[PDB]
Amino acid sequence: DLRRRLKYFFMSPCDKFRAKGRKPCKLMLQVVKILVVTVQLILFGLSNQLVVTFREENTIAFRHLFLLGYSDGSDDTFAAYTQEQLYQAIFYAVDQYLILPEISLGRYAYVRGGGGPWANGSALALCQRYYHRGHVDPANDTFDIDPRVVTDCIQVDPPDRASYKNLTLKFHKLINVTIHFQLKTINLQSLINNEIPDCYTFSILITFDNKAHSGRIPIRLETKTHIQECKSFRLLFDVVVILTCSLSFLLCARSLLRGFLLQNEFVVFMWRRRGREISLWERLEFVNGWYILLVTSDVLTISGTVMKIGIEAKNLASYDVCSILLGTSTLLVWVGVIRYLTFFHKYNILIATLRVALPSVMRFCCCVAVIYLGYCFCGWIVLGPYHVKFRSLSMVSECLFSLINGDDMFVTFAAMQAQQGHSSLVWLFSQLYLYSFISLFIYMVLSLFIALITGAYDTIKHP
Amino acid sequence: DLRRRLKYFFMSPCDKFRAKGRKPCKLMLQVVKILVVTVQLILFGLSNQLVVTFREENTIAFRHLFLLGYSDGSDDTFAAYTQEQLYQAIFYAVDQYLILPEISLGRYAYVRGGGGPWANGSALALCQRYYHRGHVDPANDTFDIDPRVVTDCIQVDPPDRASYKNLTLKFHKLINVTIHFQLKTINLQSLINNEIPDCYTFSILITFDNKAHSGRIPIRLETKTHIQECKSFRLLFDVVVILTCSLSFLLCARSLLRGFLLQNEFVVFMWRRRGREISLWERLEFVNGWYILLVTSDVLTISGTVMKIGIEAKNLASYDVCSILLGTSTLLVWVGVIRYLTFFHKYNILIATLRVALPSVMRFCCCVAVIYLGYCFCGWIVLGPYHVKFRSLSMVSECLFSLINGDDMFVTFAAMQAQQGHSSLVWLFSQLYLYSFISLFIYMVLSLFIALITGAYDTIKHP
Amino acid sequence: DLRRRLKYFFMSPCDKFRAKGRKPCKLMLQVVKILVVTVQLILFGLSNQLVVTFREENTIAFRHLFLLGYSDGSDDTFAAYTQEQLYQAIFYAVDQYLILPEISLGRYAYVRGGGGPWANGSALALCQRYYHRGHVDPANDTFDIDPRVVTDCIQVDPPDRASYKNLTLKFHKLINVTIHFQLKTINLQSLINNEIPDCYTFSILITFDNKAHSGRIPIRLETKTHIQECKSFRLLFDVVVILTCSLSFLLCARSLLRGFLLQNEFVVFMWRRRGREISLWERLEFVNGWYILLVTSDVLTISGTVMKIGIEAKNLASYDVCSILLGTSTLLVWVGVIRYLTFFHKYNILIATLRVALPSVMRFCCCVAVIYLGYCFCGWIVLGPYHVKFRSLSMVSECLFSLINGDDMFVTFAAMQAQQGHSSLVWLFSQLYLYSFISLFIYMVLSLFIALITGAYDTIKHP
Amino acid sequence: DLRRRLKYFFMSPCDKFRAKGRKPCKLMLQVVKILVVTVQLILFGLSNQLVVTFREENTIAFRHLFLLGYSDGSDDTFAAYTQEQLYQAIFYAVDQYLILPEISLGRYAYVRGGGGPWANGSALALCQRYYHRGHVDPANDTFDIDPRVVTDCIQVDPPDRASYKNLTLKFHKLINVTIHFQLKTINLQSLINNEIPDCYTFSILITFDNKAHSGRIPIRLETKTHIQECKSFRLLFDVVVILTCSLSFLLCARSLLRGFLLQNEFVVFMWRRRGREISLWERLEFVNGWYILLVTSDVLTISGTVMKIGIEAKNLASYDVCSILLGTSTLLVWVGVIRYLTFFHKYNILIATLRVALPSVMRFCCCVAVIYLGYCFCGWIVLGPYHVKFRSLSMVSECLFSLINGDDMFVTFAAMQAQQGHSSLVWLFSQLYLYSFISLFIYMVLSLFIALITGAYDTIKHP
Ligand SMILES: CCCCCCCC(=O)OC[C@H](COP(=O)(O)O[C@@H]1[C@H](O)[C@H](OP(=O)(O)O)[C@@H](O)[C@H](OP(=O)(O)O)[C@H]1O)OC(=O)CCCCCCC
Ligand SMILES: CCCCCCCC(=O)OC[C@H](COP(=O)(O)O[C@@H]1[C@H](O)[C@H](OP(=O)(O)O)[C@@H](O)[C@H](OP(=O)(O)O)[C@H]1O)OC(=O)CCCCCCC
Ligand SMILES: CCCCCCCC(=O)OC[C@H](COP(=O)(O)O[C@@H]1[C@H](O)[C@H](OP(=O)(O)O)[C@@H](O)[C@H](OP(=O)(O)O)[C@H]1O)OC(=O)CCCCCCC
Ligand SMILES: CCCCCCCC(=O)OC[C@H](COP(=O)(O)O[C@@H]1[C@H](O)[C@H](OP(=O)(O)O)[C@@H](O)[C@H](OP(=O)(O)O)[C@H]1O)OC(=O)CCCCCCC
Ligand code: NA
Repeated sequence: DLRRRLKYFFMSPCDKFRAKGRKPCKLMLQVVKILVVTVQLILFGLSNQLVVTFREENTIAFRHLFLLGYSDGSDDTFAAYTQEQLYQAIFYAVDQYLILPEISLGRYAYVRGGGGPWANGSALALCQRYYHRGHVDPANDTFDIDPRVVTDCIQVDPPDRASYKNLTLKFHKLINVTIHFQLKTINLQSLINNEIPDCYTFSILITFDNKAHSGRIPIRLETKTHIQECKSFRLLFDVVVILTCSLSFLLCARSLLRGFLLQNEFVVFMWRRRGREISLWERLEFVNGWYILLVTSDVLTISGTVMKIGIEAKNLASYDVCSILLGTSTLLVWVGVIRYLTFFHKYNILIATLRVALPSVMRFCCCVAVIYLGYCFCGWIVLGPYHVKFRSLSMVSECLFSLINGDDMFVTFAAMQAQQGHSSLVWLFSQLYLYSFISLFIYMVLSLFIALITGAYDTIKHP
Repeated sequence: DLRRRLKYFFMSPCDKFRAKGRKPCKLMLQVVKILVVTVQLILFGLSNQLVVTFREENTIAFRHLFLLGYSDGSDDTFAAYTQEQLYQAIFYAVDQYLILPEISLGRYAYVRGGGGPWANGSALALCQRYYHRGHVDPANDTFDIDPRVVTDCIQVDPPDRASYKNLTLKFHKLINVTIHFQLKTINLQSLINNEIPDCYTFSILITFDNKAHSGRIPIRLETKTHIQECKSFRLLFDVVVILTCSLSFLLCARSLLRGFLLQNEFVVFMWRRRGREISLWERLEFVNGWYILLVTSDVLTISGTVMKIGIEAKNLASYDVCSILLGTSTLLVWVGVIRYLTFFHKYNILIATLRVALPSVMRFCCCVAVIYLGYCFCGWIVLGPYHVKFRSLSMVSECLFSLINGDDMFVTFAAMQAQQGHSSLVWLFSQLYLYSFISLFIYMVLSLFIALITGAYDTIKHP
Repeated sequence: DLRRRLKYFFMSPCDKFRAKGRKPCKLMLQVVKILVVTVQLILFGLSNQLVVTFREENTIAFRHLFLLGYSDGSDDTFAAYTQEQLYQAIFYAVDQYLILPEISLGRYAYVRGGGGPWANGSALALCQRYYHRGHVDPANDTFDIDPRVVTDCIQVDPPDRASYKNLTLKFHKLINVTIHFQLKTINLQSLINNEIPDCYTFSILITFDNKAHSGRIPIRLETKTHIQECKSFRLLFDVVVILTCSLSFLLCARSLLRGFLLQNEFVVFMWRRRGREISLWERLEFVNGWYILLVTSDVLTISGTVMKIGIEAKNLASYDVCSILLGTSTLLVWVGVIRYLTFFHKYNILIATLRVALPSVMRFCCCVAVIYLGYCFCGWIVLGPYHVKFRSLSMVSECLFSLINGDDMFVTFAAMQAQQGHSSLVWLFSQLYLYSFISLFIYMVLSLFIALITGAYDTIKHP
Repeated sequence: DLRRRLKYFFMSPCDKFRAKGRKPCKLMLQVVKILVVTVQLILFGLSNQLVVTFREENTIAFRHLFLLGYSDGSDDTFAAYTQEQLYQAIFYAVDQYLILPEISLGRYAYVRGGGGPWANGSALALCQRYYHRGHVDPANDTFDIDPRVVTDCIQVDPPDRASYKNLTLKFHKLINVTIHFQLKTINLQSLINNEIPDCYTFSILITFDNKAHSGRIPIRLETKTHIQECKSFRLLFDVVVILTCSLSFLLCARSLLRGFLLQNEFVVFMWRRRGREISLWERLEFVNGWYILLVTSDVLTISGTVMKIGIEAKNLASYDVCSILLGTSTLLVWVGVIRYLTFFHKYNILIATLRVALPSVMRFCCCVAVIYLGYCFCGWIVLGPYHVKFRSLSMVSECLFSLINGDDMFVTFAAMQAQQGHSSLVWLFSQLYLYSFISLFIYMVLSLFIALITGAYDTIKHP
């Protein structure tokens, strides 16, 4: 019959080694795979840190080089408030760019024609943007305005080894002023540490932003980096990873196929021998959830590794996507180590406890999600005008979530004690709102989560 | 008889659909109502954020424009300490107001006659207030004083496209100096984003406050906003909300009436058939608590929505009350989603667990409230002189409440280690006070809350 | 016999009202007493806040008036590092004192002869203190030194409606420089708010401290206040409190005596009727622990109230002791409200749960106190040189106690990541030290506290 | 037979005192030993604090004396950004060194020939280090470079009671600039407090670090201290400690030997009388784990104390190792006090509860360590570029560990809300990453730890 077949299936790997003495091949390939993807990620991260620090250190210098009166820590507050401050900040940036070779501590080269589209072959583009028609007159509430954006650009060229000073800003109708230029530098560390060619190109954008027309013009400096090569093992290790995961993917895929076949042969044997019905869940047991994790992580590592090879050779620069693919795959393979612990009864007791408590925990989350959401909306609408932590809905969730886990509680209460939301009614509401939310979720909801787990443990211990 | 009537009543909605096949009308109207009030609140909040940011950004600029030597972050500390500092801060504010057109980055218009009652048609009123008779002489402890407040006001008028410099302050008897004026601006974003007429009027009040007569005169700037129109779907959606909640209110009210009638017919059927007694609680079961929530939230949304329509058209400006009405209603409708989960046994187990634990939790709160209050009073009286967190009773409660939830613990201990309350006895007391309070409430009181919930869960699981 | 007597004793007050119909007199006097001592403390605290704020606001002004280059927030860091900085800071303080009338915003009077013992009738005493013999020579490690302190004082007198500039500091042997003077002011708020005579005298002490001889001389300013009267209900309420607590003390004392007598009559009735033995505990049951609390709090309120009357009339100024006496008494009377809840079975279940868990919790505290202490000593000795939070033993306990309650964890880890304790070995140790301590105490010790309480609850529920 | 022997063995000490009336000698020596090692550590720590504060206070002064424009709190940010700033910072340090006698508040002596190896008999060595061949040209990506480090040093000699101003820095190829010199001072406090000879020598190193070649040159000042003697009970107490621990080591070692012998005599008595098998664990019971702790701590105290004697006499200066040896020994002896509590049944219930829960807790830690590690790697790779808390793997673990214990949660969420990781995809990932991690570990993993302990308690209570 097949009971012998279905007996081998659904058996422990240790037992499987006594019947037919099949060598453990997936088990040893999984342990190899955990080691290579983990080392690959560590190598990726170590080199990515070096690039991040170089880009960040240079951007700090640009702020000190080009932003008038700039000090560390005043990035969100850095702003101009008068017409002359705005003029002085703009002229300082351009003035500092023109003497950059003789003042800067880094070796920055002018990138001819780096001012962007607005530049006519110039290396620095000083643009001001305003509406076609402002005609703003608060004196009699008259607002003849044509929202069409008119860009007025000035071309500045670097000295070989001043029209911009004649800049008039249309303050009443102004939208923003931008300074665009590029600077080329060489990452010296690379030429000594790994003898790697690394010519960075920095696209500096200094924005004097008046889109809010609120009398306050924030000033920020931003950089984009283009890493080229100034005119191995890592690649070999990357191919090794792709092979190890590709081999793992096939064997796991093969095992999954065997389950689907065995499931098919069973659905009819019971529908003939007994004519008995089989539900969709009854067939899930033929599905190995761990193997689903393994192939899912194989796909992420191969797909993530392919993009990483492009990044290493200077062709992709899609760090965000590659890092997420490799990070999530690495998380999955380490999680997959739980499967090995399920082969031991003492460890399986704990893992099984979480498995049987998980449906109750998920159900309780839906029950309390609606209470949580109601508080989020209530707090955002009421406390948003007054509380720095309730400004956006996503910020409200982060605040409330931290509160129920006992973090940042007093500062939340202190913010509402400072000016009281400029209202006794609002201050009184914040008291009921925060006291009831924290009391409910910590003393009752959190206590129920403990009970669900303890109940699951009790049943696993005492079947 | 009526057992058939009372059987339909107290039945699940799913069962109700088999008997008489009554369409679920309240159930579908509740789900519609959850969607419209939630979207209405989100729309209210998104637009309220835009107004709040514009008002806040302008107020920051006014502080930089009018407050001498002002820097961000020094709002609570901003103060003058000498006679010449006070003079320089006052003259700077008035001097900056008179050149505002040619220095400011925003477009601010002078509001003629905006100085308030003290102004005689002037746009800026510089007032100093002092007692009628000061005669303060600490040299021989003589205090001839007439507390009557004498307001001395100076009229300043803006330049068309200096008497204030001749200001003498009666320092010995001074109460405060205030500068009042108004500035009119137009929210440009509105004319481009939603083509909405929005002429703001800012009432700026700069206070040099000496009511404490402590040698330190704090300086603050405050603004009041009057949003008018410079010379739709939102309203249609608001009527839709009022109709949806009004329809929900009637049906829920009707259902509530049916319960009261059925309760009346039962009180006498059992008092005739059996002559048996019925207690007040026995009649509560005819009361649907969920329907009480529904009509309560209907009233809040309609009442809140009516005020919101006034705000949208520039007639009310009662944001605080409207936001609380809409916030609390929205919280209630999302909470009301719990009722739907009670129709499923697996979810009902969790909801029922909290319901049966709730009386024990409430009783334990009263038991521990008196211990908590005793600590609050003890800490305020003893540590109030020395600890920044124990200054007021409401502040003490916020500090202690955060402590028992494991927040801001070390800073509380650090404050008392800095100067030790300038007393070994006080420092020693703070140690016993804080160590005993945290140990008692975390290790015993909090552990009891867990036990009450676990006991409630045990009984629901094992009846 | 006496079983009727011992039956009335050990009965509930409600039952006591049916037998002999004795009016509840202590019960109503306790509720009255809770109300009067709580209101008395609130009145004490409200007025104490006003004095504290006035003293603090004046001290801030003195720092701005007399400390060269002083800014808020730099109190612990304020120091001089060169000989000329020290000279400039000293001369600034004296220079500012001599023009105080014409620059200050408060009304400060010179107190003739206020310079202290060092002053010879002068209002300001500028003292420098140095060793008799310094002869410090690090060039050849020679240290001829006579530790006798020689005080060199200079007398400065205020202008009627400069020898100090000729000051030479013996830097090599210097200990400190102090400036002593007094300033008299009148709390104007008092003469308007409560028409109360309040002439403050401020003893200002500015210390330039070189006792560490470390090249850094910290500078601090301190004030002592002497509140006199410049030339009611509160007192009546204070007598009411003393009477209410004195009446409560007698009745509780009387009840306690009745217990001791009844205990005596029982010890021999059982030693005659049965000749049976009675242990010391068996006689404790005749002791009413609540009455012990009541008389203990009566003594604190009367003793605390007596001192408060002296403070109110300007004769004591012992705020610390009075506040502790009134704070601790008030805590006790609110705690005593628990007794009333023990008369109700539902509430008594919770209170009894904590009572029966309390011995196990106390025993577990002794078990874990020795582990806790071992960590405190280990951390102080090892991490004290490197970590700002491990500088003193009391600071270490505050740090560790906050850690196990989930507070200030990341900053503790961050401090050791900054410079790594300037040692890999020390950094590695800090990792094991902190990870093992937090893991042990949160996951095991804290989990046991929950178990002890849950076990106590289980036995109370299921006897 | 031996059952009488094995009966004395494995008996309580109290019982042991009735059989043969053997005086408790180890028990009284352990209590003595706890007292002496604890007092020894406190004495070590108190004196070590004094040295640490003196070294730290002097280093702060050096920063104010030698670092141009230095202010407290700007140690990590202190940096130069232009060629002239770097020149001014270097010349200021050397200029301030040459006038140190007449400006400093401490008594610092020049150490002739203290400039280090680079110095040719000079007291201050100003060195600049650069590559042999820079030839950096970002204009056409040309990088002819010879990484050989060339040190160019300038000799500066102090005035007896300027070639450095002629310094040209090779900015394009520069690695760092260092200033080395030594200053000798005498700890005056020592000559007055303990009449102790203490001549400190400070090796000051000021580094202008350009190894990153990022346009930003951080500036830091570091000191090394050499404490000699300028030309008792503590030592006697140290010998007392060594004797007490040496005596304890022998007796504990003797007792351990008795167990091994008794184990040997038993292995064969049961293998003859019964011929029964004995497993390795069955023989562990003859091992007294407490005695293992005692001898282990004896070794640490003696070894730690020996090094401390060298430090006290000015010969070792290995504070880190000595402090760890004495700290860990002291922790062990206080932990060993648990053994005494195990002799009492009420206390033993608690200690035994933790002992029987410990294997389950350790197993659960391995189960959750792999999930924890997967999150650590995922977060470091993805959030490392964007989040200040995810920069290194050890930092990630500290962040995640604090999160699950409810600390620093909101700031972690806030950092990702600031710039959103400059990517919606990254921001969305951070939401799933943090919400799932905190929810999983707090609501499930932490709840299981409580269950394991409660289950262990239940079995101890109810065998
Ligand atoms: C195009 C697709 C072709 C795929 C063909 C793959 C065929 C193939 O090799 O499987 C046999 C073993 C796999 O070894 P391995 O995966 O370790 O062992 C298998 C598992 O034990 C599986 O149970 P679970 O995984 O627990 O559900 C069991 O049912 C399989 O069939 P059985 O019990 O009747 O024996 C075993 O063969 O092979 C190797 O040991 C690696 C050799 C390199 C494989 C890659 C060669 C390209
Ligand atoms: C001035 C006051 C007049 C109020 C008159 C209202 C009369 C009216 O319509 O109710 C019937 C249904 C309500 O539909 P709906 O509320 O969904 O259904 C009712 C509920 O099931 C109720 O039980 P619970 O709510 O669970 O306690 C049940 O006892 C009612 O009586 P029954 O079992 O004998 O049938 C049902 O009619 O109506 C509509 O489906 C919407 C039509 C628009 C209603 C607004 C018309 C203006
Ligand atoms: C110098 C010392 C003299 C002290 C003399 C005090 C004598 C005195 O009055 O007690 C009777 C009641 C007290 O009233 P009150 O304390 O409320 O009632 C007593 C308690 O119920 C007590 O039980 P517990 O407290 O529960 O242990 C009970 O054993 C006493 O004796 P009994 O059952 O045989 O009746 C009762 O008299 O009195 C007043 O109702 C206030 C009148 C003002 C008392 C102050 C007068 C100066
Ligand atoms: C070179 C090595 C020589 C080591 C020789 C040491 C021999 C020696 O003294 O032990 C006897 C007692 C120890 O006293 P003490 O350690 O308190 O008592 C022992 C313990 O009770 C031990 O049980 P546990 O520790 O519970 O496992 C027990 O089996 C021993 O043998 P017994 O039951 O047959 O009597 C007892 O003698 O001695 C002193 O009371 C201190 C005198 C100073 C010892 C240092 C002298 C240099
Ligand atoms: Na916390």
